[PDB]
Amino acid sequence: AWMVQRSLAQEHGIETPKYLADLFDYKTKRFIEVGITKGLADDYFWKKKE
Amino acid sequence: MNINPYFLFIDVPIQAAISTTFPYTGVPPYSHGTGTGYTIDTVIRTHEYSNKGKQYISDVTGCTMVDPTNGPLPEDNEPSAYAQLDCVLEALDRMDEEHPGLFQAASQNAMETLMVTTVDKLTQGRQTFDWTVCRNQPAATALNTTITSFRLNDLNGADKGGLIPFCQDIIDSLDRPEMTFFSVKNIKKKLPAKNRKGFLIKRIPMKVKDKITKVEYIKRALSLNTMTKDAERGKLKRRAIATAGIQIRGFVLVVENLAKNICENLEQSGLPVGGNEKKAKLSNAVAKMLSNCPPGGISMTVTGDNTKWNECLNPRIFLAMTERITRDSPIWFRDFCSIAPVLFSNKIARLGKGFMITSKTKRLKAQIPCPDLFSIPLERYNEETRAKLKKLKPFFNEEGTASLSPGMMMGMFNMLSTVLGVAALGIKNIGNKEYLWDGLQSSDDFALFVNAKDEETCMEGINDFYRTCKLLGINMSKKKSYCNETGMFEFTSMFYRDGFVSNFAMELPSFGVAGVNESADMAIGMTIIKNNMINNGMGPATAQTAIQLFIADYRYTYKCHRGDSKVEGKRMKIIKELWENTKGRDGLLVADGGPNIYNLRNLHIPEIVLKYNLMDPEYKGRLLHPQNPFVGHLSIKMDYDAVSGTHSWRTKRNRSILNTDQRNMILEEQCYAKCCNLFEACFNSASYRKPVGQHSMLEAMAHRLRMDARLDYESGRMSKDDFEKAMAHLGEI
Amino acid sequence: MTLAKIELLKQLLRDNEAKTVLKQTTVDQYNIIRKFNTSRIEKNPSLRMKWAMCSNFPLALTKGDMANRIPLEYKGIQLKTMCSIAAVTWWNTYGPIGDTEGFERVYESFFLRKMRLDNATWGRITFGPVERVRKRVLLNPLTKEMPPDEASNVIMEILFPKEAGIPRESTWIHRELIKEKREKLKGTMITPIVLAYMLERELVARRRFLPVAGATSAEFIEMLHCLQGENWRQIYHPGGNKLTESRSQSMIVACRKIIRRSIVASNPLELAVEIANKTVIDTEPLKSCLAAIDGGDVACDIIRAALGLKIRQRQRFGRLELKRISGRGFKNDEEILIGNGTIQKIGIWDGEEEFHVRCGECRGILKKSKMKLEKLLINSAKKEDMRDLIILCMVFSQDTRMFQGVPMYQLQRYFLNRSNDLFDQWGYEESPKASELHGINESMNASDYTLKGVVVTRNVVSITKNLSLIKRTGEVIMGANDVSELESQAQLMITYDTPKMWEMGTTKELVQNTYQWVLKNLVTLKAQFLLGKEDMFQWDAFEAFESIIPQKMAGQYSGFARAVLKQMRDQEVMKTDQFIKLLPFCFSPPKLRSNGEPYQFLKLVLKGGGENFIEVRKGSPLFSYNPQTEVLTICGRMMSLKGKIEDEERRSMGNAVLAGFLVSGKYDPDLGDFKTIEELEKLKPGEKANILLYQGKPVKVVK
Amino acid sequence: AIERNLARMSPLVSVTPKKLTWEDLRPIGPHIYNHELPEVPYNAFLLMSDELGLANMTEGKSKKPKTLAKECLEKYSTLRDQTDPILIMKSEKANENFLWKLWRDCVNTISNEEMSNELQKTNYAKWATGDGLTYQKIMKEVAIDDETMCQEEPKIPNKCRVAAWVQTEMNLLSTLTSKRALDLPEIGPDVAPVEHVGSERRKYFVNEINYCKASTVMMKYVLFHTSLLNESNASMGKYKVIPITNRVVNEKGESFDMLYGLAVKGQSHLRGDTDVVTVVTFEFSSTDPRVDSGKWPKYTVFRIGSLFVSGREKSVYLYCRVNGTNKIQMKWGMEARRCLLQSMQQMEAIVEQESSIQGYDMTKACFKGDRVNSPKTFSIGTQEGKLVKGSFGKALRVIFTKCLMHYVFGNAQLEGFSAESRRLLLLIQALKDRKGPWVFDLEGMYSGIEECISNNPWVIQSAYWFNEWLGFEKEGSKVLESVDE
RNA sequence: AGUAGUAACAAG
Repeated sequence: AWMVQRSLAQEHGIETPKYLADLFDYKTKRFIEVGITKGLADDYFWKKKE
Repeated sequence: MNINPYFLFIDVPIQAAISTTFPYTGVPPYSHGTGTGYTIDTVIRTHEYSNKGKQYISDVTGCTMVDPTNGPLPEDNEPSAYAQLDCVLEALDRMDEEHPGLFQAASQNAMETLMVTTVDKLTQGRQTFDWTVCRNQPAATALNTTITSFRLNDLNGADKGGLIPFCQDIIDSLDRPEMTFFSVKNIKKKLPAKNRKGFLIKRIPMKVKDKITKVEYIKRALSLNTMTKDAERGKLKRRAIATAGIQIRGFVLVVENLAKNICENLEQSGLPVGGNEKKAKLSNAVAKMLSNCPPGGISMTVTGDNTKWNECLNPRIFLAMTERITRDSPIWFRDFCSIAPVLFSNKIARLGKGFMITSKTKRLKAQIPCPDLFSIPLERYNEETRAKLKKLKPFFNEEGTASLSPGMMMGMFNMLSTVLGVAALGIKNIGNKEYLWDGLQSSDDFALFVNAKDEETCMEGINDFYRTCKLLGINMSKKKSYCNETGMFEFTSMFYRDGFVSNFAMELPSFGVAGVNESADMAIGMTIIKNNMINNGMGPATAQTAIQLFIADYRYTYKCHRGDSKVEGKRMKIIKELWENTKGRDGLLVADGGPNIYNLRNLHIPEIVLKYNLMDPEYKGRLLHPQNPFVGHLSIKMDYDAVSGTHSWRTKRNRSILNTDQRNMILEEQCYAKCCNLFEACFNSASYRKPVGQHSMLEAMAHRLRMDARLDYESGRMSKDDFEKAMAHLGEI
Repeated sequence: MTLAKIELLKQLLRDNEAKTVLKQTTVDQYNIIRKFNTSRIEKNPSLRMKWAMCSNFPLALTKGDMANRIPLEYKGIQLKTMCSIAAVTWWNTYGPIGDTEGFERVYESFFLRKMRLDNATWGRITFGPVERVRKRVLLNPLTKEMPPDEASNVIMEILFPKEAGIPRESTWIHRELIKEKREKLKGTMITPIVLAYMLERELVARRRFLPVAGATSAEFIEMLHCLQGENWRQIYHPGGNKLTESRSQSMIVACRKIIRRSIVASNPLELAVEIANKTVIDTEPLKSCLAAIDGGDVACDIIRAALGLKIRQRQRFGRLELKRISGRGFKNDEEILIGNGTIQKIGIWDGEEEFHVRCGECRGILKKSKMKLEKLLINSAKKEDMRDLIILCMVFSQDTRMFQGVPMYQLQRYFLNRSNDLFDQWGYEESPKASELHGINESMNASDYTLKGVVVTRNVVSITKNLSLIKRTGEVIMGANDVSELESQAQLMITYDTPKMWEMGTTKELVQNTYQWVLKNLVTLKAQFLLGKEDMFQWDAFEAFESIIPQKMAGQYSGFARAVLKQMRDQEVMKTDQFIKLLPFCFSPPKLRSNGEPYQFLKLVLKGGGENFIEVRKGSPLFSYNPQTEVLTICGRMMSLKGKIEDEERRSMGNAVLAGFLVSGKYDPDLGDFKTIEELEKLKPGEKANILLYQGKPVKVVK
Repeated sequence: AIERNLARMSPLVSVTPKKLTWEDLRPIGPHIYNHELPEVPYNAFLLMSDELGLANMTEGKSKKPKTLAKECLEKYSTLRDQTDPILIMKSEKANENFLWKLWRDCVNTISNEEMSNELQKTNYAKWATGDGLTYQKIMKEVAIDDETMCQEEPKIPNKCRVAAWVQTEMNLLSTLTSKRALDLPEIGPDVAPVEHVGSERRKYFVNEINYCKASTVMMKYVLFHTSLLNESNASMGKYKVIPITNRVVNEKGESFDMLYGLAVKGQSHLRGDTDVVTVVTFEFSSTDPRVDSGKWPKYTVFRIGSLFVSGREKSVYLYCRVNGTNKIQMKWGMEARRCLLQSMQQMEAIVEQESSIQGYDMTKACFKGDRVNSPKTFSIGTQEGKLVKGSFGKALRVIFTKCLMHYVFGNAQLEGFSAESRRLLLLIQALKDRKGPWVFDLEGMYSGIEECISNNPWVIQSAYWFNEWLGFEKEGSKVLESVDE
């Protein structure tokens, strides 16, 4: 998973994320992080932003 | 006028001229034939020292077990194995009192190391008794056969990565009713020969399969393969040494790592310190005892030596040592450290090849194996061997092995035994008498300092030390040990005389050609000369002569004499052409018949780097061709600095044995070689760094090569076809 | 390449044996199966090499494109079949001329060894004693030192950036070094595994114990074999640049070693100037080092003042660097219980002191007393600089809160990593409510509950004859006895451009050289002793010997030695071996008892360790005599006294042991035990006593 | 628990300390003086002091060994073409005709125009090689049923007495000659002053050893074992002749090529390290074996002619012997050059310590002497029961010879002797230094030493010399006991 | 025979 993350980031010409990413769109050239909360979405949203 | 070499000692003292008394230029004594006579001596003598204690038949293995621990005290100066538990524990309590957090801190360091330690850590212990094939193999080879064998009986602890689940499977494999495993078997194929009988047994080996019952497997796991020690220095008669299996190795590492952490902190320890750091530590330890000595009293040093070290020391005492040491640690780690002593306590000793019988009248010989050892009248064996086989009877097993509960044969517990030796040194006084002993310990060899008001009390202090050591299972050799006033002594072959004097003859065998290769041995040869100038007291004249004598031995070995010289040979015929072709002759290496530019100042610089500016451009290009076929598969005991040129080559594997065609052996070796090379092609860091992953080795490569294909297509390396062919090949896998 | 790997992977997987390996074997187990060798470990490689060279085809060739360039034979010489040793020589003579570009950048570390030797200038050789102290040292100089764990991650980022894994903080820290070596190591065609080795040898430190004498630095340790033996010295000046920190240590060691000599002689300031003028730290003089470097210690300021330069009142505590505003401190060896539960001898600093502080970027002012942080005014900066500044000042202050919450450099290294133990045990208080002043919490952020005695603000001599620096007011700031007595090893070479360089030497060097000077001039010294009364005792050579002896016992030994020698002078009982042994102790001004008699002694102790002492009655490690062969043993070295011993000296030793004592007869059991020093001193004149010279030779002696 | 156990343990368990004295140090190895035992025979691989090199003149550049041996024998044709010899001495189990037939086979095979040095596998060669003398490997089932087969009682080394020749070997090998044998290669140029001092020291140290007899003998072993190891691998099945060759240079610099004799290599399928290849050594010598008959029971000596040395014909004999060696002994022969380093380091250490005393390089002062200092003298040996002094250079040659004898007579007996006797040596040093040494079981030390004294000439002669040296120290000890008291 | 020395090799 780290080999995939580094190989993508190195090829496209971007900085590698510090955490382990969950997805990556090829057209956007942007890593994606998925989260499945129970209660409010915005509460879990801004916790990940920190 | 008759010359006398000993008369040198009139003018010069003996420690100053100690190098002369070490005949290391001579040939060391090699063992001939079988080692069964030497092994049986050790088995008899081990039981000889413990026979007064408890005897009982083991219900697990079905073997005669002797137990001298908490046995009757000795009433003579013979070697006693009769150690007393309470006396051992008091010496350890004394150590724990003087060294407070050390017992539990060493346990946690060993414990936390154990948790991080992987299974591949085992593959660096030289020879190991491979229980599958029942002969000694390398640590990596013996481990890999055990991992594959364990998978056949549903034991995939090795797959998890850590050393703990592998060691969990070892103790659980003892409970298994049957043990299926991969083994090797011969193929006795007949051929015509021109030698007496007129035939030839061409043995071909191959990977087969076997099954062993619960009890018979337990014996193999507890077994120690024995053999005679070749090239042993400073001794008349030869002796046997054992080599244990892969099972016990994991547990011994932890017990030794525990005792290592204790030893480092102990002020009177010889191990694990070595070289200059030892010489630093010991000279400090001596300096204290000289200035500790009272005014008018006497400090006396005993040049120590213990007899029958491994044979008297019992595993049951080493079990008690681990139980005391790991007090505050959890129950799982207490149980882990306890396993290694338990296996040694119930061990079995293999007895080598056997004995040869011959008829001089007929001129015929025959090896009798250990299973068929008593299948013959004992009168037909010789007078000395007859007495050994009679004493072996009670401990002898049906499958041609010997039970051996006491002793260690060749005990791996050096560190833990050094702690037990220091434990005796830690008492210092008994009965509040007018003396104070201390010393130095390095497994078997020791050195005891004894401060007191008069020398009559010093000897009584030495007598009290002698007697205290008997209670721990340590027997001081009255024959080999001796004593004198402090100022000079000997310890681990290092001779002291108001300071440690140099001994050049100890390192003299290292000065020759090492046996790796031309490029490496040159770098080694100069480094050995360079180190001995610093440490062993080699002067500049002798250092420069050692340079000269190395190049001579280097040239005669590798057959690479000076190009200008008229020495004929297979290599030399081409060297003479190269000497003519090359302009910058100083640029040529000694391996290509060039001149030796090395001197005292430039021993530390590699030859290729030294001569770089004097080389020709065509010569250096060929010498440093990046993809040359001589430089094989490299991967990052001493180390050296050398440039990887064409002279960095590899020797052939030793396969040509007594008409033994080993095609199938090498097929398995190539099968792993092919898989590992392709993994290194995919993952380039695998040569440098240790790869990690419990997942499949194919899965790592498959997912890697998919991303290689995708990024090559989008960036524009591969065409539209090559990507679709590449993606197709992965779809199958 | 990707297509070639996949095609080989497929064709490998077709084989059922290889398929069973790749599926079952884990990525952990790759390490095990790489080292799978079926044959045997070679127990005699030197033999088997010499054996293999005699046979035809010992070597092995790697199967490839270039391997087929070598023919099956060449001029009746069978090259390959595996191959012979002639195949290797054929390649270098008539092989493919490959690409060797970037070879100097890959093997950059090794070329730096060459230019250090090539550009070096070799000084004098001098034969004489050398005290080699076995200390831990760096074998080779590095590009940038790291641990093995951290270094491997930097090497990984350079060579194999796709296979690095989790990006560590070290990637961000050592980013300029990665970028540099990335650009250098690129065009080369040499294998990655070879590059990784060369990066490791210039990053991972090789530190080993070696016998050192006056040269600890790596550029010296790589030449250590040529620099010095047990019985000779070689002056060497390695080429290239040198670190300022490496000059700073040897500058401190230089000034300390000058002071220890000059204290003894009359007018210390005169010698201090005389020697410090002609000292050379490798190549530069001591003057230039003291002028250029803005650091040093107590000793450097004294020499700076002696030579006549500004005195940088500065103290470096590892990463912290202080400058003195006001106050003086004095050291006290006290035993403090550390919070973990251990007894440790640590030198506490007494009195109130005030320092101008600076730690990297961040700056501030310090105020402390005996074991307390009274105040700590600091400025705003980066988080790592402010955190280190507060921690290093707390450790430097030697507060009880620091100790009760777990020798000074060991506490530094502990609290640099594990700071959470300190900040909790320290405590907190209310912040200052001024306009410019502010407070901060544990995480280096602006807070109301600040640390106890920590404030963050927005705003930013003549020398005596006896070596003590006095202000114009009269108060003194440095002192002769205010220097450390730790005689550590110098990082760089220290040459004293003087005829008397030995005088700044080690204990055993001075002990050996002094007795050698006595033996050479034993004809004139022994002759003048029956003429000149107190003319010989005060000789130039014996000043250097007194600097070895501790100041407290120096006078007592002179009173003792002179009286023992005066027995041999006045009365007819002269010993030559004893005359040689005691004469160097007589230079110091003598210090007798209240009675008028001198202090009696068994052994005369010298500086540095328990080895260094002279025995008055017995022999010792430094000094002993053998009357059988007339061989005087000094520090291991043996000199002869033949031709310079009297015919009536055949004479008991007890006559020249104790001052005011002589041998009447021999051991008399009726008197009883052997009388100790205190018992012997307190006897009446004209009273008998039993004495043991050396275990075996008892004597009856009378006062 | 310790103190309770020690109190209740038997007092019989004790260290038994006894303070050592000179009277307690009894002469080691009493049996070596008993004339009822046979005197230790010569058992080295080649001859040493008794050697004779048929010196042929050359350009001073390397040639083939067969061509060299051919040209050496050509120049001394009377000895080459001898077919009617005189048998002077015979070994017990030797054969006169087979050894002589084999000697002629060597001389004729080497003299011929062909390239091959292979000897024909004759009845005389097969005996001296030991053809078919091994026992046949039968199955275990057959051997168990056979009642005649038994485990052999192992041979134990003989108990021999002091032979006078070992003293003579030590004397003659230590003596100087006009012949340099060493093949020391070049080194780099001297830049540093240390390298200038070292290279200046080598002129004194190396020439002292190089000109001596022991060094010429050392280089004979080295070059023979090198070529013998090569033939052993390269010609396993073939019986081959190998010449005992050595190159030599004199004081003026003209090169002589020495032929000490010829030697027959046997069949050498050497798999194991300890596996043996028989080597039959035919060597020239001026020594008459009848003068000291007890030296030569292993050898079969033929009188083959004479050569005019001085003003009269000296008899040239041919010492024939069946000998043997193994892969290890051959390898340690090739690394016999290190005998220089062991002796040269030991004596340079004294020069360095002496340089520390006087402040300058005391190399010349030790060897020759100078303005200030006398020459370094050592107690070299005895003469009619009194000490004799020798120069610095002699002591170096003595110690160099000592290190060569460690190789020539290197085995388990020398290892155990030198190791166990070293304990006793250090105790003598303590008595010399007046440290008052103690011992726990002195007969235990002697047991370990004296079991190793058997049939090794160097171990026996060392035991003789140890006891002689011990006597002279005991005489000097009477001075120290009368000091102070 | 011989090497060698507590048991082997002297081809398998």
